[PDB]
Order: sequence, then structure tokens, then C-alpha cells
Amino acid sequence: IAATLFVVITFVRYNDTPIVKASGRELSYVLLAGIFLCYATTFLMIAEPDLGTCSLRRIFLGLGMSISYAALLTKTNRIYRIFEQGKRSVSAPRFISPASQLAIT
Amino acid sequence: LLGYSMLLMVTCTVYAIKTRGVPETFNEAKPIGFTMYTTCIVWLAFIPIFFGTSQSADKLYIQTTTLTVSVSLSASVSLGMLYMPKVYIILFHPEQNV
Amino acid sequence: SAEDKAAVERSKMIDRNLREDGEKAAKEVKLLLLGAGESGKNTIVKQMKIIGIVETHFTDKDLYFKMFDVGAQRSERKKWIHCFEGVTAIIFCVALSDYDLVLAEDEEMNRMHASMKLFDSICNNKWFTETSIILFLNKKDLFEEKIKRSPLTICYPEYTGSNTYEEAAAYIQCQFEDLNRRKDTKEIYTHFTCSTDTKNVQFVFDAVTDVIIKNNLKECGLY
Amino acid sequence: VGRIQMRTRRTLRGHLAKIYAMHWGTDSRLLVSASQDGKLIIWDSYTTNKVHAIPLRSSWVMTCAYAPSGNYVACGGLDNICSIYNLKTREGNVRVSRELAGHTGYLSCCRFLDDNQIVTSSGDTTCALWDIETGQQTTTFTGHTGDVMSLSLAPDTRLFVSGACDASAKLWDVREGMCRQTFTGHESDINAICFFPNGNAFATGSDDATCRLFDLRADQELMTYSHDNIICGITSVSFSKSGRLLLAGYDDFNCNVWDALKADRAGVLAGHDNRVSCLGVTDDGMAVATGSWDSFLKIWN
Amino acid sequence: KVSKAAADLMAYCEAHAKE
Amino acid sequence: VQLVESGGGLVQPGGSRKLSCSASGFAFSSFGMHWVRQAPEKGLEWVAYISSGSGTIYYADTVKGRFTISRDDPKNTLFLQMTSLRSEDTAMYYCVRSIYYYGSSPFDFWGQGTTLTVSSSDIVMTQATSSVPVTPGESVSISCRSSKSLLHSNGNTYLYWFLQRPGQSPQLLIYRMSNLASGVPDRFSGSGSGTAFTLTISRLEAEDVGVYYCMQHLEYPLTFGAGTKLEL
Ligand SMILES: O=C(Nc1cccc(Cl)c1)c1ccccn1
Repeated sequence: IAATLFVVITFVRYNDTPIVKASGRELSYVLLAGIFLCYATTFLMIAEPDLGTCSLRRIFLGLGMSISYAALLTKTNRIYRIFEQGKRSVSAPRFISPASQLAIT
Repeated sequence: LLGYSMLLMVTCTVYAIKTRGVPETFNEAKPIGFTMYTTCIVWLAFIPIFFGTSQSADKLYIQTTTLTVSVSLSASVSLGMLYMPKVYIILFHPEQNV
Repeated sequence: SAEDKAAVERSKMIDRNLREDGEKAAKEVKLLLLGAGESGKNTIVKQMKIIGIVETHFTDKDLYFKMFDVGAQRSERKKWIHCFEGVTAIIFCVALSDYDLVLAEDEEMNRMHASMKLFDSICNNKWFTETSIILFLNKKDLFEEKIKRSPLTICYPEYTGSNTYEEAAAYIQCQFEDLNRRKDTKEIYTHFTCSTDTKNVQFVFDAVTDVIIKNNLKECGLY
Repeated sequence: VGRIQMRTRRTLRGHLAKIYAMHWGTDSRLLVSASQDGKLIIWDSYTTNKVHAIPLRSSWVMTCAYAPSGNYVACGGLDNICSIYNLKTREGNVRVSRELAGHTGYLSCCRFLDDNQIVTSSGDTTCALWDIETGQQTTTFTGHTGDVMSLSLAPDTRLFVSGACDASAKLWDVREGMCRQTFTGHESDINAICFFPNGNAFATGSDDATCRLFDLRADQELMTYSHDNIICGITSVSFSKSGRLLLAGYDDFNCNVWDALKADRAGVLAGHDNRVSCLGVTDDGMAVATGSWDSFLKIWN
Repeated sequence: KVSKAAADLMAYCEAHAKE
Repeated sequence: VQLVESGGGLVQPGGSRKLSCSASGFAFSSFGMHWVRQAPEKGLEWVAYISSGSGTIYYADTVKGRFTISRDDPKNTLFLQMTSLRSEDTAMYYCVRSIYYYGSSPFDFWGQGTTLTVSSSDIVMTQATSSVPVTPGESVSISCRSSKSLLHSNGNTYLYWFLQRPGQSPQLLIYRMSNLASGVPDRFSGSGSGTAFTLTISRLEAEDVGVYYCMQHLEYPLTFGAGTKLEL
């Protein structure tokens, strides 16, 4: 959790840097929130196994094993298309727009 | 859930190895494949300890602890060895940030 | 409604043709070719032939290029170029063989500075400052047959260096590439020319590809 | 008159590239537009369908024209030839009739004087009068100081004005071919040219937000319709059939409408996400059309 | 020109029912 | 610009025979193709219609699987694919060229056609008073009936006017809204208020003997006049 907080603080402070722009700044907060949920499911499991807590454990696990690797997968696909299409056309590979990537994720 | 995650990991790996020709500025291919393999190793280590301690004491102490440890380890590997090099370059070497 | 339905269906049939025609136009890359008076702007178009605006078409690595010349058109250049907004790459051709002249036969300016007065203007008007400005260095072979004669001090008084190709070549980039008051978005692709080789069209493909890639990267906040 | 803001009854989609041309026929039902995709498209606001889509030999076409009888269409552009297309053909498809060559200057306005005569004006500082039968310049209008790119005709088909972007505003004649009247005093290059429906007034639109009108009988500056806080330019201008309404197309992604004497804004046609380069009003006076660079055509009625 | 502007008192684009 | 019918006809009684008319000198790609059929004695009636791109497959009220239409646009020709036979098939089949847009003149040029002999809601619009023997110069007038109004709220009347010389292909005189079409000569006009239409030809001359038609085009099912019998 401390490392994730440091990462988000670094990424939002220098939000105009090309290196953070090259990493998919739009599809980076989603990945970091997914890692945060993957961390927080440990705290949730530590707590009492109430009905609400039992449901929340499953919800957090299902969301966390998937959201991070979908944000990463989506980013990879987008970058590959950008360069791949640019090799033969100028009208963009497809909906690489940040709202589109969010929608795909 | 683990099967869906592993399928997503396989798609991520095939995508990473498809997009290996990108220059070093956006070369998020080797770290992504490395992270996929590390998560696969973590889950393949989780499987035996989780699924073997069935008819034994401290099943609750073993299964939940090993599952949350594996989840935390995968998340830590992904977050660290995905972004920590970039944070290092940003705020420890203020010369490649342009 | 039989005729109205047929008329409506006629528009749909035409709309399908527009999409097919638009798809070909979308993948087609527009190239702007310009230069000064006999500044080598006509020598480049004769290179990628086998492999008043004139238009030439050629294919190079699954790309449909199209040049739009300006030498044959004489009008107010700075006010009809708005139609060329969105052109992916603008090829500028200058020959390194005319850095001297008896005035200009129309004003008081040598060809070198006159060409530099067009390269800077074409990269400063608020129409083309989005993608790139591709530069071509023509008359590369004949440049050596004039550098050991009267040096660049004739055109460039502040020239302080050697009298060889290596020292001169580095200067040429400074004269032309360092003509942008803005460098965050615009880039200059300075690269020489070959008289009888196919490397000239090779520089066209990757440079146009590079700006195409950066165009997608610049959009969506990823570059 | 009032504050008639806007009314977008319909939007003519389909276009992909920027539009610099739009003309309306005498039937008050057909519209013709041009685009940089090399596809000249004829529209109609009553049904909103593509009645004709004739491909363009030059993708840089910057002008359009419709014959008074609705039988011919013309294009210009940075190609120096006027490709005349006959709409009414036995074969059905739209084909070129004659290419008017011999300008050596960029083309941005070629209005149809009649079914046989063309008043093509080029960017080589000289205008011309063309004949369909022979395909040669019957008249050789010369005397301007700069390139002219916008003309406007008159209902009587006996007078026209050629205005270059150098404060020329020279008034020519169809037959004798000399500058009968000249108007000077403009502080910037002009880009929009219109004619009064009555045929006794003449206005200009320049790249300085100073849309002004003059008089044919007396050469003096009328009301200049001073802008309040507009710093952009004007690309197109047109007059309604009423004669008490001024419509101009501005570079600030919108259009403005004034009155004959009030000289104040009477409505904003901001519905386009780009600068407006086309404007026209039907000869009857019903509905208005607007073309812009975002490849979108809309009808204001 | 003033008379011509007001000549078409029954013009359009102000108030009508036709399209 | 020139259409002639071929493919066969009168091959044998009771045997199916598909026929097709050859076309030339026009696009056809953006052209509607009809298969309007003429009765052996009098009456030219419509049975099939295909539009550009084969989108429109409107058929006659005598709907049957044997009646099909195929646009040979690539060949600029057309297909019929006739199946079986019937006593109604003894007829005179023609070919029609038509286009649909504002200001267009559908049903302009018709082919010569061929005779196919076989052995062993709607406006209908039949010219009731189709018998007026008058010498040239008498300003012939032909009146056709109409069950309901032919104005589909568009301000124009979807009615076509024809002229069929003996032994020659029918020629359209004035298209919808009573306007000249097909480059035919002048003095061809005629209009009416509603459900009542008349023919106005003044300065009458020769080369107009034959049969006249009155066609409606409100919707899919088309109809024409049974027959006009006005001669010199
Ligand atoms: O034990 C492991 N993987 C595994 C997973 C399922 C069944 C079985 Cl027999 C073995 C393993 C994985 C990684 C490193 C060390 N060890």
C-alpha cells in the first residue's frame, strides 16, 4: 500500500512527463487502483468473516485478478496497433482514444 | 477466477511478444512478459500448497494465508517491476525526463 | 413512396461508395513538395518514378504517397495553403549549389537566404505546425565541387570552421533545422540526397512513418 | 428584425474532407457542394439524399456552381481548369462536358452566367468569360492588382463584380469587359463576395471581421457593420431574398447575421466544430445553408 | 436600396410553415 | 441508348423459356430495370422491378415463385429466369430504363421487345373514353380514371404519360407533375385537379397514332391504361 501510494503520488505530480505519458497515463490509474484492491483484499481477509465481508472478499479477488491485467492487456494492444497501423495508414488503427481504452477495460 | 486470470495472462504474453518491435521509449514488452511469467510462477507455487492441505490441520491457516500471500506477491511484482524503474528514472535521475 | 425509397436507397448506395473511397483516401498519405526557383524541387520527383499543382503517385511499402508541387503555381502562397492543413509530411527541397547570386533578379537576396526565408515561413504559419517538416538536401554531389572553392563565408559570414564535407554538413542542419521557434510538436528530418540511388525514397518511407506514428502518439495523450 | 439565433432542421452528413464550396439552384430545392476527397456531391434539403455524386478530377476544388436551369455544374480549384459537367444526360451518369484551360492561376470562383456562358475568375489576377460551344475565353478581363477568388452575379444577367483580395472591388461588365466601377478603402484582403437580389448593391467580406457593403450607382462606403469583439476573418457572405438581412461566415467556428440598417448581430449559427467556408441563400428566400471544414453541411430554416 | 430591402415584406426565414 | 430483346420465344407450348434483352450505351449501374409486359391485343402491364444494387425486389400483385428478377448490372444486361408457363404469358414483353431522383424522368427509354406466344388498392387507371376518331388538327384529348389521389404529400402527382406508335416501342410524353421528358417534342402536356386527368395536344400533326397509357407510381404495385383506340 505504501509503495502504491508513492507510485500514484509520483505519477500525478509529474503528469506532463513523456515517460509517464508513454506508459498510458489514462490506463495507469486503473492499474494502480487494481493493485490497491489486490493489496486491500489482504486486509479484508484479516477481518471477521461476516456475510458482507465474505461477499466482499470474493468481489475484491475477482475484480483484482482481472482489472490490472486487463488495463495492461488493453494498453499493450493499443500501443501495438498505434505502431502496427502507422506502418500502412494514417487514420489510426481504431479507437485508441483514452475513453475507448477505458470502455474496453 | 484463476483460469480467467491465466487466460488474460496468455493474451497479454502473446500481445507483448507481438509488439516487441516498438522502440525503447514504449518498449513495454520484456517487462510485461517477465511480469506474466512471474505471476504464473507465483500461482503455480500457490496451487500445490492450497490444494494439498485438505485432510490436515490448520487448513484455514494455510489456504487463506497462502492465497492472500500469492495475490500480494503477484501485485507487488507487477507494480514494482512495472513502474518502479520509471519512478526511479523520474525522481532519482532527473536527466531522462525530457 | 416507391420513388422516394429508391431515391433514399440511392443515397445509401452512394454512401457505401463514399466509405470505400474514403477508406482509400484515409490510408493515402498526402505529401507537400515545395522549393525555390530551380532549387532541386524537380529533381526529386524524378527519383521515385519507377519505384498549377502536379500530382504523382507511387507505392512504397504499402503506402500510397501523393506529391503536390508548387513551382508551376505562382500566386499568394501564404493564403491558399490553408487547404493543405492535415498533410502528413511536407517535403522541402533545397540544393546546396546556389549559395551565391547577383542580387535576386527581383530583389536583393541570394538564393540561400531566400530559400531559408521560405523554409522558416512554411514552418511558422499557423497551418502546418502539427506533424513535421521533411527537408531534402539536393545537389549533394556538386556541393563538394564548390566547398574547396569560395567557402560558405560568402553567404554565412559567421561561419568559423574547417573547409571539408564533414564540417560543412553539420552546419547545413543548423542553417535549416534550427529555424523553428517551436520544437515541442514540429520536427525537421534533414537528410541528404542521392543522384542515382534508391536511398532517397527509403528516407521518405520511414520519415513519413515516423511522423505518422507520432501523430497517433500525440493524439490520445500518449506521446 | 429580431434575435433569430439558429434552427438546424437537418444536417447533411456523408462528407469526409473539408468543404470550400456550396451553391444553390434557382429551384430553391437543390444544393451542390465540393470536398477534398475528389467527390463533388449534389444535395437537396427537402429529402436529404445524395442525388448526384460526380467524382472530381482534382481533389483541390475550391468552388461550385449550379446552372439556372439545373443542367450543368462546374468546379475550380488549384488546378486551373473548369470541369463542366452536364447533369441531364441520356447515359444517366454525370460526365465532363468541356475543360476550360488557359488560366495559369488557381481557381476559386466560377459562377454560371447562363447555360452557355461562364464567368470563371482565376487567381492569376485576371478573370475570364467562357463559352461552352467553343471552350475559349470570349472575354479577357484584366486590370486587377491581385488574385480574385470570389464573384457574384445578378438576376438580369447583365452585370457582375470581380473583387480581388487587395481592396480592388472592381466592377466589370459582361459584354464590353472593362472596369466600369471601382471601390477602394479596405484595410485587409477580401475573401467573400456577394450581390444584392435587387441588383443595385454590393458587399464584401474580408479577413478582418470588417464585412461592408457599397452601392453600384454611388461609389462610397455604406454602413460597415462594425464588429464588437471579433478578431477573426470572413470566408463567405450571402444575401437573403428579402434584402434586409446580412449573413456572413466567420473564421471563429461560427456565423453571424445582421440587419440592413441595424448593423447588429441578429443570431449565431454556431453548430459546426470548424471554421465556416461556405454560405448561400435560396433564390426564393426559404432556408439557409452553411458549409465548413468539418465535413458537415447543415440547413438553417 | 432601402426600398428594395423592404420590398419583400412577405419573405421567408422569419415565420412560416413550409419545408 | 439502344435496347433490343432476344433469348428465344415460341420455342414449344408448355415449356419454360427465360428471355433477356440486351442493353448498350449507358451506365445501368444507377438505373432501375422494369419488366413491363404487354397484352397480346391491347394493354401493357407491369410484373417486375429491380433498383440499383438489387436492393428493391418489388413484384406484381400476381405474386408467384416462378417470377424472379436478377440485375445483370456487371453485364449491363438483365435476367428474367422464367419458370413454367401459363395462358397469361401470351404477351409482348418490353424492357424499361428508369432512374429515381428529384428532377429525374423515370421510364424514359424502352426497348423494342419481342413477342412471346404460349399455346396449350391499385389505381387500375383505364382510359374509359378511349374512342375518338378525329382527323389531324382536332386537338385529341384522352382521359384516364384514378381511384384515389396520386399526390403523396410531396406536391407532385406520380403519374406517367405514354405514346405507343404501331409496331414501335412505347415513348413517354410527360413524366410526373406534367413536365416534358425524354427529349420528346413540344405540345405534349396535360393535367388535372385530382382523380381526373386529360390530354392537351394542340397544333396536332401526324406520327402520333397508336395506343396511349396512364401509369401510376404511388407505391410498389403499378398499373396502366387498358388501351386507347384513337386513330386518324
Ligand atoms: O509446484 C509448482 N507448480 C505446480 C503446480 C501445480 C501442480 C504441481 Cl505438481 C506443481 C512450482 C511452481 C513454481 C516454482 C516452484 N514450484
